[PDB]
Amino acid sequence: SITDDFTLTSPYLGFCPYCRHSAPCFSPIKIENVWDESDDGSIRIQVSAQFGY
Amino acid sequence: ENTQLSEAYVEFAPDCTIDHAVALKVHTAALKVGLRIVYGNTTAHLDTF
Repeated sequence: SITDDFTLTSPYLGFCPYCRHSAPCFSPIKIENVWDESDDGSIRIQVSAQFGY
Repeated sequence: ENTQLSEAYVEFAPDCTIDHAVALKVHTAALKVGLRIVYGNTTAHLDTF
């Protein structure tokens, strides 16, 4: 069963290939996936942070 | 003396229920036709193979 209880969930730290200083660094907003299959120009981005909670 | 085990496999992308291809093997075809036979003063619509 798929849960929407984010109290059981925690954000993490990723390894980004390009931080603000143009260097690899551990980031709290690391991008894991990007999906562009929409015909109107929207993209789905996965991030090590949790939005809306 | 530290060992790292790297794994990688392949899954179906989440958007594949819409963007996917189906590979089919299609055998001999069959023709089914719709006719509008008109005899005398009566018109009929029929589907025959």
